[PDB]
Amino acid sequence: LNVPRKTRLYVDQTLREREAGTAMHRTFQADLYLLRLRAARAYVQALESSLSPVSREPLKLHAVVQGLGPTFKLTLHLQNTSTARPILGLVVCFLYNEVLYALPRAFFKVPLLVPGLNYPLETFVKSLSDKGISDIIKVLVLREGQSTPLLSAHINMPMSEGL
Amino acid sequence: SLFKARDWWSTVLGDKEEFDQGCLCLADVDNTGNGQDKIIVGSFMGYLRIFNPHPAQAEDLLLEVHLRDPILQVEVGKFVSGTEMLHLAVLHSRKLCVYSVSGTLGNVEHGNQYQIKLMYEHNLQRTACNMTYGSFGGVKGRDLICIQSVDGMLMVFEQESYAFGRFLPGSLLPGPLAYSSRTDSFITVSSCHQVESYKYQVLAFAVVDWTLNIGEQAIDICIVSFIQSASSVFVLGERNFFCLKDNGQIQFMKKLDYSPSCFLPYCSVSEGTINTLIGNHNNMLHIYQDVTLKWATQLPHVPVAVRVGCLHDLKGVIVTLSDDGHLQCSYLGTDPSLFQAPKVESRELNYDELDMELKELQKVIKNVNKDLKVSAMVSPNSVTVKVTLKNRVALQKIKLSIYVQPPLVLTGDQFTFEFMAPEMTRTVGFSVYLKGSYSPPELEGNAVVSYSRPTERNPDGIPRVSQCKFRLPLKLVCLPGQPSKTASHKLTIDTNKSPVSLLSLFPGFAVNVMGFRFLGGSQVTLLASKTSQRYRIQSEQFEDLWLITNELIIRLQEYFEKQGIKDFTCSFSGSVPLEEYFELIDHHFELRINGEKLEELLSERAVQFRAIQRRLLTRFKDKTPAPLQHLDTLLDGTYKQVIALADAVEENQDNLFQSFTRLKSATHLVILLIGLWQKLSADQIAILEAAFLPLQQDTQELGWEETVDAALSHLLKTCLSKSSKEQALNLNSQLGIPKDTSQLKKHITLFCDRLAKGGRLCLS
Amino acid sequence: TPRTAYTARPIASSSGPFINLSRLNLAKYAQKPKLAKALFEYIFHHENDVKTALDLAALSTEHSQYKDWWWKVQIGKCYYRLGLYREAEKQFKSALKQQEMVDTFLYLA
Amino acid sequence: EYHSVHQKLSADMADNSNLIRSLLVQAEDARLMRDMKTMKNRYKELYDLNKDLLNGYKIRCNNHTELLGSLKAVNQAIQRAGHLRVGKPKNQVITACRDAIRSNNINMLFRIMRVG
Repeated sequence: LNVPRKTRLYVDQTLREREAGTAMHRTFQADLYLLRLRAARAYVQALESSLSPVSREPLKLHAVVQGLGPTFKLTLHLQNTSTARPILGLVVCFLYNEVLYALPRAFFKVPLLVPGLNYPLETFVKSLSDKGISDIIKVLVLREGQSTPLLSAHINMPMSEGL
Repeated sequence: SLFKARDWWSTVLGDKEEFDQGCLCLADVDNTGNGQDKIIVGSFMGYLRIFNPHPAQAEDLLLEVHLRDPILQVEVGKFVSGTEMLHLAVLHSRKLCVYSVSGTLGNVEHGNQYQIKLMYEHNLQRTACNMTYGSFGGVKGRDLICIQSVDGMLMVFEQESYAFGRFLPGSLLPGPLAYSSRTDSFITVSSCHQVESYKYQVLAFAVVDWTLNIGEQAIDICIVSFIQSASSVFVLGERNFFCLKDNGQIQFMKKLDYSPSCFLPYCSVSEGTINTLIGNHNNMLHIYQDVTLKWATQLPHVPVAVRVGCLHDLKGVIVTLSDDGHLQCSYLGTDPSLFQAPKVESRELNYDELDMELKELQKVIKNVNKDLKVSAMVSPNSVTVKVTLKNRVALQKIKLSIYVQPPLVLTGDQFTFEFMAPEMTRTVGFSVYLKGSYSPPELEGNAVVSYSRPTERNPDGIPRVSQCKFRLPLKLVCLPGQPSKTASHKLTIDTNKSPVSLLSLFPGFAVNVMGFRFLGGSQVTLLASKTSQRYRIQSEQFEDLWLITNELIIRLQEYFEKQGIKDFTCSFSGSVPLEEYFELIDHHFELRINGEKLEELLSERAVQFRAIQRRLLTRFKDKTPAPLQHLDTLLDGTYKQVIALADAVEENQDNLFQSFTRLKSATHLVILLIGLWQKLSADQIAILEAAFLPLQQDTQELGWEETVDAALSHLLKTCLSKSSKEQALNLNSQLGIPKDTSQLKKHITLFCDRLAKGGRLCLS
Repeated sequence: TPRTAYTARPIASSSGPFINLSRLNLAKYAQKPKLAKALFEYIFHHENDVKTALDLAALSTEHSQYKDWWWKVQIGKCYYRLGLYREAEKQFKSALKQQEMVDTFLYLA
Repeated sequence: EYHSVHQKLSADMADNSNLIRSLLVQAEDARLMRDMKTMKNRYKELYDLNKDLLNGYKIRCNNHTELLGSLKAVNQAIQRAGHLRVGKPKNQVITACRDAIRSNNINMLFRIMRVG
């Protein structure tokens, strides 16, 4: 068989574990407690800013960028993830730096999202800076009666390769 | 501690002073004769300091004298004409000074003083750069000094006075100078990458003994001679590390991957080899056996002019001196230390506060799993709209945009507001006007603000979005025109009231039979009733009916509201059109299919162009001449085809956009007539508006046909069907461009049918 | 595909001022090798002007009668990033014949 | 002189070919994303670069033909100098003549073909 081999490192490590197992157990439990703390912290901060592209109220969105050159094709793949329930009133709003990117329609309604179909909703981003400047673009999907985004996404726009 | 340079007597050496190479010297300037060396450091700030370190402490610093002019390349050698005792040489930019550190003792550790006597000096005409010292020729018991110049010249002093001075042939930036005794040669590295050796007696007679073109210019050159078996000359460039023979060729070389700053081939171990140690600009020392790394250490600072010496009974202590002012004697750290978490029984995890915070955060998590006012006002007159927004809390990064429709054009789109104090109003004003021929699907427009709330959790602000929609008037797109008696098609709206004078419903257009002409030529006729109670809308274009029908119903509602009466209908009992509506769909889909064909043809044309272009590039890269074989003609033909196809695709895109707008108007009218033809409430009308009006622009991945077809198939699947066989056979939904529009039309007719029998829409 | 799925950096279609390159006569700086070497390094690694760099390197190599491996290696690098590989392998081989160096070996590699 | 001119033209044409490859890729991207205006712009740029490159191609081809003629003239000169001598005194000249070209000692070269 291909049963692995173990070197001096393994027996020294097992001897350390056999002689100092209690301290390892205690410190790993402390580290796990601190990790749960920090993960809950970051999860709550994300819920606050609503920066999760995956978040009752079922949705899933991710934005793909395609193309070099001053004009990029930005396609938002959006999807309703539910057994059988459509989502009527939703709308997408883009947040960009109006001095670097020229978005024609930075806000538009989305079609009735049928559960199970990936809707590609695309736009044409265009770099305006004569010098190569890469700035982030935010996308917020939100209801039409609410003001807090249902979910969000980020895209680091690549360099322009302009003229 | 492994691979660190563990600390010995260490110090900082002034107030933002600056040193260089040659500064750090390490010998017996005290002439004790016991072997223990003494550190000597002189900056070009002025201070010359000499130390006898012991393993911080006060009495370590022997002396800290200050000379007026800067100090370059302190050295320790037999620089006096008479005796064989070591003297200390200080080279100022335009000065040479030999000294003598004489230490007299008192009856206490700190009662001993040290006197430096000016043995002699030398005024330097040229500006000195660096120097070397050695027994030039075959002299013994003497240490002559060859100083360089910043402008190439090298001047030699025979330990007493100005012996001579010769210019270096062809040098601009002076490099490192050294003197080899086994060959009696001055070796330098000129600006033009040439390591050059000159025989001494050759320069004394003024040429090049030999040269070697290394790949770069060298930072240092250290001829080491404690081995009389096989002599070698070390040259440290700024990218490589050479060890050259005595004839002039590379004995070996190392291609360093870091940036060296200093090196010192110290005492060797094996037979023939020479241990050396080099200092990165990455704060490390490397210890090679002439090519092969034997050890490496993390230094605290960027080493400049390292040395190795016996300091207080410990042989081979490494003395480093940074250029900022640090200095440190050190010994290698050879202690592999267990990687293990520290046992600190005293330090415990505070479970109380941590559990409080975790309970708070987990409460937020398990809870979530179960500020600005905008207003728009349109002027009564290219109508000027004014949007006022007012905040309650202080807001930041506000962006206000306006979206009306494709045909309507705004004189201003985006407006950016920065931070605003609470209870502050902001007004913007833009102008909207029709630009084109076809009338927009609806006159309503939207205006959206995206702002941010700065919070403690996210000082940058959580982003929020709020919108308001204004309603534009017919006076922007229409005009009163002549009416016609008959048109291609017409519809009716039968209210349960009296026929109202069209002058009262539409006062802007000055009988009970009115005619309208939109900017674009198209005309609509509105006929009130005399015997019946129904209004008739007629035109040749099904699109044209929508705007006038919507406005008629809205004005009827408003007027009959002003009269205070509460019961009012717009029944339209009859036949939903479904046939002049399908022709627009078919026109749209024919344009879509034509576009796909044009694009798949453009693909082939582009492939041809690329192939011919690659052929031509191959003919270009080739040296030999050859007939073009009319490849350029094929390229021109293909280019013409590509341009023609590109123009065709552009025109098809424009036609498709016009057809899409007209189809949007038609489907608006059809949803209106379905919501009237049956007593549809606001919920089902909203469902229909969501299903039939999905997007305002076709794209090469999602179009109107597939989207409305999926929506209608689903609406019939979950609400209006009870047989599973049809649910799985006909009522399926996909998002790919169809090959025919028959399924969409079948589903629309079936929707109207199953609504007629008494069906009702839902969501779940 | 993602822009950084075939390279460590996102892919690209093609792979005041101290001195204006259009003002100096490279035929006169080529006579002075001490100036020519640093000037070529400037043109090549700072300004990234492969054509003027190659002009300077050609004039310099003809001034040295084709006897210094460094100018051969530099011309080979100019070629290699112009696209001409065989015309660069020629110079790298001719530089290896002059004097073996790790640089030329890695360049031929 | 012909050698130097050929080298200059080769470097220039290589630069333009790299531009054309980038343009081809850049042009393709516009077509994919259905941005017809920038696609037409890329193709106009490609047309102009192709015309410049064809002009340079004509120039380089004429220069290369002249250089090949000059090389054949040099070699025919060597062969006509050696051909004038019978037996071993022939071979020598040839060798010397080549060793007089690799060193550009044109006067000594002519002395080899003058007396031998």
